[PDB]
Amino acid sequence: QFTNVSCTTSKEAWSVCQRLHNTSRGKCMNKKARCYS
Repeated sequence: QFTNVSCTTSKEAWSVCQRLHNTSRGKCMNKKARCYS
């Protein structure tokens, strides 16, 4: 239940946490998208 996209800013990839699962809690690391439901 994790994503493997590319992220830099923790606001960018919040429509990736929505469309995959059904949440709006998400932060990313150094280089990749993660989700925090």
